[PDB]
Amino acid sequence: LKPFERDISTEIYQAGNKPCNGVAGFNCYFPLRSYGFRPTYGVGHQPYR
Amino acid sequence: WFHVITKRFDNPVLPFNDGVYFASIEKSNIIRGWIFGTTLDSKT
Repeated sequence: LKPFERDISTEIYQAGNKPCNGVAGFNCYFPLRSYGFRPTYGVGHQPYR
Repeated sequence: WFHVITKRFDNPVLPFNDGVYFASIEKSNIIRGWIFGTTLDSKT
């Protein structure tokens, strides 16, 4: 992190020591993930603004 | 110091370390504007 850092990175990162170069496979966890925001759990999982 | 008259027209992509002092003794009103970038390819 950094003071006033904007992180909208969407390109695959090099995990471990296996260059991906656009394969999104092993050692290539794609940097994005999305929520499971369903009204199922309690307060510990529901959204706030 | 750059003088514009080869074509004698230097405009290379210069570093930006902590700020810049820029001066122009001009007449052709060729002052327009400037790029600023870090990755040039949407990293940021």
